[PDB]
Amino acid sequence: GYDRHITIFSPEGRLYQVEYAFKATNQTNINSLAVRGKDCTVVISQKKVPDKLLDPTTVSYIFCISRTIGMVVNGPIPDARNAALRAKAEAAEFRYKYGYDMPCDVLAKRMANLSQIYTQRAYMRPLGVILTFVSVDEELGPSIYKTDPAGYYVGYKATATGPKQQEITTNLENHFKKSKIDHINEESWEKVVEFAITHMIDALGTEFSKNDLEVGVATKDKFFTLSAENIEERLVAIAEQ
Amino acid sequence: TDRYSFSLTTFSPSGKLGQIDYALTAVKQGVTSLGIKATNGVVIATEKKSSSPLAMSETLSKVSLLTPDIGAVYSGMGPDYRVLVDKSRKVAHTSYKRIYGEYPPTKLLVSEVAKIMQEATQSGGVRPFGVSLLIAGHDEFNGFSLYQVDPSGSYFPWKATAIGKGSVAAKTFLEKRWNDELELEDAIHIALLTLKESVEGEFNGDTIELAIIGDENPDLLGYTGIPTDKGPRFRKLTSQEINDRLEAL
Amino acid sequence: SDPSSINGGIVVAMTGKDCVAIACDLRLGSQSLGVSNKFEKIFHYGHVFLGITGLATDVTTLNEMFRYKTNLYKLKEERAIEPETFTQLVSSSLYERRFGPYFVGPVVAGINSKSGKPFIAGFDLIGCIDEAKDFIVSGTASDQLFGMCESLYEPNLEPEDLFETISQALLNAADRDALSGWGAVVYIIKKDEVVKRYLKMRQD
Amino acid sequence: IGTGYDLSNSVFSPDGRNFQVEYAVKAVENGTTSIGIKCNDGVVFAVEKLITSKLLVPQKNVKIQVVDRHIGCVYSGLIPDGRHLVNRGREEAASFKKLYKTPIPIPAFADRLGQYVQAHTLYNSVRPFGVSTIFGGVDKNGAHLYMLEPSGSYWGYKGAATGKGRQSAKAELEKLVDHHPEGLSAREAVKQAAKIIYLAHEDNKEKDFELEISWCSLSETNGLHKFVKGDLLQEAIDFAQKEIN
Amino acid sequence: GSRRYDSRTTIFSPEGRLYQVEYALESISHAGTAIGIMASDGIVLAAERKVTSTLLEQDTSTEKLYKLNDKIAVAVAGLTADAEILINTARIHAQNYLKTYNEDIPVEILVRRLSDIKQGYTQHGGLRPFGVSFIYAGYDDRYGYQLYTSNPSGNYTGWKAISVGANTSAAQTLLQMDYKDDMKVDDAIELALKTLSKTTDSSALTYDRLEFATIRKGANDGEVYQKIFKPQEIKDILVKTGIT
Amino acid sequence: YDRALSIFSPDGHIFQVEYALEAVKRGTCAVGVKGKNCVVLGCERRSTLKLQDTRITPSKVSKIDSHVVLSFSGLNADSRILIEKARVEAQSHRLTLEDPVTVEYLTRYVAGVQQRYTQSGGVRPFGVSTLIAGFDPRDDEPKLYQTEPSGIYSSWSAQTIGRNSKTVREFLEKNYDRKEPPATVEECVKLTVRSLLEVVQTGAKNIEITVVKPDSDIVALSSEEINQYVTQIEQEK
Amino acid sequence: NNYDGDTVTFSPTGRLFQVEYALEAIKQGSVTVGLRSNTHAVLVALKRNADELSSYQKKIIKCDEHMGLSLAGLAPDARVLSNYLRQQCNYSSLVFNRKLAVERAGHLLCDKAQKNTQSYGGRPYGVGLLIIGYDKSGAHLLEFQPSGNVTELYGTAIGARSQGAKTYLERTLDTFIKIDGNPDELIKAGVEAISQSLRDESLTVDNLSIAIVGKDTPFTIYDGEAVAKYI
Amino acid sequence: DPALLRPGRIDRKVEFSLPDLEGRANIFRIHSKSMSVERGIRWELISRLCPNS
Amino acid sequence: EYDRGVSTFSPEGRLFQVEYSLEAIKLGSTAIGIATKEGVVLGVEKRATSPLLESDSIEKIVEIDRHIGCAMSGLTADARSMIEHARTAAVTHNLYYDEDINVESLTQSVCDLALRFGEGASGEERLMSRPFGVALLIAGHDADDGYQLFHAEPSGTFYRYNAKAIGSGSEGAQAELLNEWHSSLTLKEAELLVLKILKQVMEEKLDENNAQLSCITKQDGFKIYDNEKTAELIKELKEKEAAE
Repeated sequence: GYDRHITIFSPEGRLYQVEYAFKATNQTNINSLAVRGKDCTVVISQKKVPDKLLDPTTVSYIFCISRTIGMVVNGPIPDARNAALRAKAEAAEFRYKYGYDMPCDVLAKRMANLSQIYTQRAYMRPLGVILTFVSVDEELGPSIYKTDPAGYYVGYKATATGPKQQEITTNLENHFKKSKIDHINEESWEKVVEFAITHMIDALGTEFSKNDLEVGVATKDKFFTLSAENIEERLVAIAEQ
Repeated sequence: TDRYSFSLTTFSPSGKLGQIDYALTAVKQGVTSLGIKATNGVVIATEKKSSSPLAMSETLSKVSLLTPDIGAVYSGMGPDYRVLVDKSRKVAHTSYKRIYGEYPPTKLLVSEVAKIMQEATQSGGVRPFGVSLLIAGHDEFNGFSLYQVDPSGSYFPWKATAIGKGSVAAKTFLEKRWNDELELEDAIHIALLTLKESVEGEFNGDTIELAIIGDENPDLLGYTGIPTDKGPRFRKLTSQEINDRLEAL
Repeated sequence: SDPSSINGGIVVAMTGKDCVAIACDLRLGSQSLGVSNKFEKIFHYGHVFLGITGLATDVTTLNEMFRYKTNLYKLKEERAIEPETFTQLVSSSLYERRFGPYFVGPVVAGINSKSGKPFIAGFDLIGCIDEAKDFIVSGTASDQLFGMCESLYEPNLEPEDLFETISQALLNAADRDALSGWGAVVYIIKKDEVVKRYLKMRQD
Repeated sequence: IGTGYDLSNSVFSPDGRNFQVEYAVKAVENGTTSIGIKCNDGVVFAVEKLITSKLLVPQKNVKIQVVDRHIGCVYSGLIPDGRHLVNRGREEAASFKKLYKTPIPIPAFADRLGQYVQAHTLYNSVRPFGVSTIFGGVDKNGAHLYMLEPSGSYWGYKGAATGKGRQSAKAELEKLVDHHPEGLSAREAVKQAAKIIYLAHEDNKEKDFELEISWCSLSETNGLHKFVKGDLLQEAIDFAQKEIN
Repeated sequence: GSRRYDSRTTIFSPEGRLYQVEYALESISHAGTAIGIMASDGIVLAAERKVTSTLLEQDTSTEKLYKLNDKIAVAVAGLTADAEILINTARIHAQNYLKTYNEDIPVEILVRRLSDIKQGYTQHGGLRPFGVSFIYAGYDDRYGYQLYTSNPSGNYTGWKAISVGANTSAAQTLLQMDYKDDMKVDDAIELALKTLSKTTDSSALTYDRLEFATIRKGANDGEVYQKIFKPQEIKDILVKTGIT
Repeated sequence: YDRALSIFSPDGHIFQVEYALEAVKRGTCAVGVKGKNCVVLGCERRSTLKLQDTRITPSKVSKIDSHVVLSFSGLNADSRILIEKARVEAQSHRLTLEDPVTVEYLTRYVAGVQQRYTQSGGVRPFGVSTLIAGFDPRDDEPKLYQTEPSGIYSSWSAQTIGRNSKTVREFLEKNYDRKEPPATVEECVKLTVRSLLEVVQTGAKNIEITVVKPDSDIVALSSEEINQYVTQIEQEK
Repeated sequence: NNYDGDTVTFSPTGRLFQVEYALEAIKQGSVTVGLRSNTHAVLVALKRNADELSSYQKKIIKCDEHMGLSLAGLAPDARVLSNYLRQQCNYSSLVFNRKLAVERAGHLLCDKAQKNTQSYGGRPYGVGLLIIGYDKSGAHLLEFQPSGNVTELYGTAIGARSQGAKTYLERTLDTFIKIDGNPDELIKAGVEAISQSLRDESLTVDNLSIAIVGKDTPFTIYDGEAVAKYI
Repeated sequence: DPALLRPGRIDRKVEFSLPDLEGRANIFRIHSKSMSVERGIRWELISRLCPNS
Repeated sequence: EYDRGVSTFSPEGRLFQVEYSLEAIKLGSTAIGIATKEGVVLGVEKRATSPLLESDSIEKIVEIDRHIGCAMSGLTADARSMIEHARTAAVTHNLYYDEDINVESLTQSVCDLALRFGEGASGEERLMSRPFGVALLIAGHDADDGYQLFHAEPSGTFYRYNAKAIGSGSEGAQAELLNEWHSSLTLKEAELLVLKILKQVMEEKLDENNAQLSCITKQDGFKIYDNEKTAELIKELKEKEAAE
């Protein structure tokens, strides 16, 4: 009567409370697809904006956490900003006490521990978001690390999130089997944006206009988000493919 | 705030401690891991597991170095291992590397992490950790030694044992194949052979993470010329090196 | 004057060949008055020896402190402490009283039981790990002593020739100290036996 | 399925939803109409303030409180709870003003409140807020307008609304943004806030109401939040009558 | 609400009584058997492990015998994890009384301190008990060998011979029929093996399931010597008594 | 911790106090009778279980000072928590005002401890009830008080607490006279022993008697002395 | 149902019920009527004894040298909040040499009641105060609801049969605002207001407790034979 | 269930509570009138002695 | 209808523990108090539960200070805390103002104490787990109002009474005070009135080992009448009804 109401174990050895977080993640209906280019990492995501009255510039799910670390958020937007604030903060602190900008690997493990503690309390609600941290590291190159509400994480050759992500996982897996090279290759980042957009148009069975895309690319020593004006120049570049 | 200062491990009425019993269910859900104690090394072994092939296994870790003389490998939950490895490195420095200046013996460090266990089988707002660890190591006076730290917070010294979902079948194989002289190279052939019968998915030098606590390598020491210190005894085996010994079955 | 120079005392430790010896004098008094000649400054924890001179209250609180530690070490570990981790034990506990120190000087003399290897080390104040395999001097008459040890000492003496060497070095040095003289004890520590000898040192 | 799931809030329900916080959107539903029109040069808040008895003192109660000198904050739902959320952001804003000596940006301030309402949903021991606010103002980066749901959700807005008449309001703000999708004047927008409070008074046409209007505008007020009063307020009133005729 | 999920571990029942201390004792009846006999020339402590396996290292195990101080060792029966904590407390406290009074701590003092600690948890804090049962073998000059049992309630009672753990009723009855006042350690060695032989759940009792230690004044120079016997001497003394 | 474990009942009580009273009854039995110049607290001591020591096993009556004795019935575990405070307060009395404790004062303090644990957050109250007895210093009037878990104390001419306390107290209404105490100390031992052999029974091997005479005389009788009073009484009867 | 146990649990009707429950403490409470003009505020309270031997319980607490409050709920709850108002009235005189505004004092009061109703292990305060005062913008009458909510009125009531009192104030609404300077007349207009909240209990020289504050009159409490002219 | 308790199906809730001292006295007399009682019986003293009954 | 709080309401609007607390004043033993023009009389039924009880050293009248006295009824352990605070309180005022504290002002301090249960909130540091359930009759004399008698409740509200009874015999007692009291009665006729009303609701026998009288006069301060005077006064009541 109380075993699925705080994060204690059940007669099964499972934690249902921790499990319900994983059933909250996919209720926003926002998809993400992230591939590691040759010397960049490109992540493309939907940006659903329901009503006319939202100001669209403000609607986002690409958060700048450092110069080198972006963080792409699938799950409810309150939990998104609290995971995002804690991330920026920890990035500052690392810089402060160790004298170099924070490498992604370490931020991945740092937000993982905070996730772990949140399921070993009784007064803390695990944040129900899957965050994907995309980067370009100077020791380990372009990487993708995906953390989740439990506190597990693993690196990725590519990863996807959302409720239609079973589909996206299928396209990317075929792609890296056929080619037989773990990461996508193409030198210019602009064209990894093109390959990436095709794979979202094939998988979801939907076309995308400029206000429906919001694209983040971590290249070397900088993270930017493409303006919706610049995303159209990419949508045209798919018309000559 | 915090008002959770009451234990959520409580006595059950026909006896036993219900949370610790439950947590041991959660141990036997996870991967299979084993350890064989020789006369000159200890070998530890585990299987990698991913969501999809899109995960990398290269950046994954499941066998960790706590001190250069003492490694750990788990079977149970991924999250709980991850924090408890870090608390193990922490108490090992703070309570024997600042006080007696050196890494602690294997008996001592085991005893500290059982007390980390103990203070989440108790206190408020906490449940038990959901791993069982083998903490294998080498100290200078109890030899090579293999331990099993558990959700209860007990420890048992072992000579070969297994934990995880294939534990029941594994140890019977290991009871009959044990011998009172093994070399470390001969130890390996047992551990691989057993771990092959508990895998049914793919088998490679990239999907079996294997570690030896052999004998000293000065090529991992990082430096030369103080002969007083002798390099990592712990040495995780690369994918290439493991693959030869797989063919050797 | 300063805290050490009230109560005085020396401790001298000198290696032999496969043996070591630690020695002190028995005086314990304050300023001009010598009070007692039955306080030994040498204490031991298993097979390791620690003598300590200076501030008198701190001689005994460190004696008691060390005894607390090594009892805890011996119960957990299930062995006596080796000398090499003993050095480190002395060092650490000095350093957590960095601000306001114990005005002491511990001297460690032991035999590494694993290799049979004689082992000596010095400390003064807050820390400083004085590695030597020569000799160690401490206490107020560190001038008197340092000189003697350097002149007499020949490497690799038998434990009987070591007993003669150390007794001379302690004698002429103790009685050219104004804060010393009144007995002396010398513990010759072979790895088979520990013989305690009181010498005929003249009175002050 | 298991029984529970509505006695706290750091439970999740078996469908990953909340409770209390989903229940908290219904607390906000009983509230007074409150709209915000984003004009090009600032914001115009307007709020229906009911005269619930003939014993109230007219024009001496307010639900539009200023935070710093340039951010208006306007709320509906639980009115005491709503003052506390404004009160937290006057402490937060004041801290920002000392540390960096500039008026807290609207995107910075949005960020500061947001966390606060979200923090009360993370414990089982603090009651989630049952107010929705509309706040904005003019800072150095232009005008911005935010609505902050009780869920600790907020977004950008060109028009936002809350309370009982949120159905009529949301529909009437789509029309005004299709009249002027290229922007509209802040002088003008006073008069439109009047018109869309009187059409939204038709869920609540049982009673009689006082319209309170305020604006923070760059070109008439110099980017400082002031109240719409005097003759200008009576013009807007006469405007609303003629429209609803 | 937090109050909603509180156990209330530490109210009385209508009987006047503490459910959670009663249950704690229930679970120690599962745990390993430990018997202690105070001879008039020693104390023999012997306990039988609750688990056994042949791959299990049982040659340097000492998971039932723990030394608190130089003259006081205990046998453990219960939640071993809970016991490891209080053994390490005890060791801190025993060493402490020696630091400050420069005098061997009496058996009475250490035993009462440990009892009151258990006692704190059934009294307040809203926490579960420490389910541990200790048998204390200890020497002091004053009262000679002293023998003692403590329970999770945090109450201590003297014994001359006692048995805690599994099969308490069975072990206790056996001791009583045999026990004489004129017994030395040899008679005690024989009885401790023997009661354990009658409560055993193995087809024959063997040395690898026995842990065994004594404290004798018959060690040289009129000194108490704590000896935890090695499993190969236990196997030897097991041939002497003709159990195997 | 901070949660209430003692809470108001819809009746007029606190259930933890009524419960705590039930707890004293399930304990062993201590009896109190004062003479003209003695207190006598005697207590029933177990021996269902055998091979139990006698020297090292604690007694039921624990001397606080040299003139204040305390006996307790109910949980034998809890008992030691009330006594540890009581001994330290006696030394504090000596420190801060001088003179050793008066029996009335120690009884009022002990009452204040149990009183507090009936109303402080995160404690249950003690399931233990005392007969606190003794002499005032430089006086020789016998003082016998009994405090109970409520946190209320009463003085008594004679009293009994623990198992079957109603059965024993009935006996004491009929043989101890309020007007004329037992004429000497020895007559007073025969009364406490006469009372105990009703409920305790099973030889003189269970009966303990502590006798205090004025001027700091605490003596606890030997098994041989006890036998002797039990035998006389058995025979006369 | 199960929603009524604590102060943290919403509630499917948009409510929280416990604050709702604390609002019923005001209803079972005795009546006090406030009315103000443009120059003097009046609290007219009806005091309540238990039995014949009993005294009457003070219902008007002078809070400052220009403020007075009156309870209509829990007597222990009223004692907590009254200290808090005195404290903040005295902290204003000390630090800023400023008579604490009446409009500001409703906001200070406000937040002390909200912060125990948002919190766990707290409760709402089940007492409504009518707070009169004369400051720099004139007379003010505040009604403090145990909900935390403050409203500013020209005349109100709370108590039992209180509705009958709001009506007397509702009729006589355009009259009393216009009589200024003549405290005799406001007082009488408030005695008659609280008399339609009777039901065989009457008013006497031990039931009626009047206190006024004026432009030209600092805070005065009349009782005894000083409420014997004004029945 | 909440639906039953609203008026119009249960117009009036009629509350029954434990009696007071006078209350308890009447019930004792109503039982005791069929019993053989002496005149010495003062029921006032034994109703007082029974509380929350 | 509900009660799974600690400081919670109540559809009625009272605190819930407080409601129960008042119904444990029906399990008190009487304290009666008549205040007249010449002084205040306090009497109490002392109660003996056995005749092996020393009933002359149990007393339920306690002096707070010279000019304020108190009679307590309900549970007396609760009363132990509050009367201490009261002693303390009176003393503080003589320290700070060298003035004999008013009775009212004294009462008012102790009511603020009765409400201080909770889990730690507000401005008043909660440390009680449940409220008190004892009522006080604060008697006293001030130089501002003359003689005064207050009834302090565990609610936290205080009323000045001219006569009140509290305890198990409240109803039957205050029904009589109503009829028999008038504005002025001289002090020894007040003492006899206390003994008359105490006699009707008496469950024992009226004698001096189970009734205690006490006065407060300005000139004599607080005096608790010895058994010699309490006995005499009892005898003059059985005499005076004997002429009727």
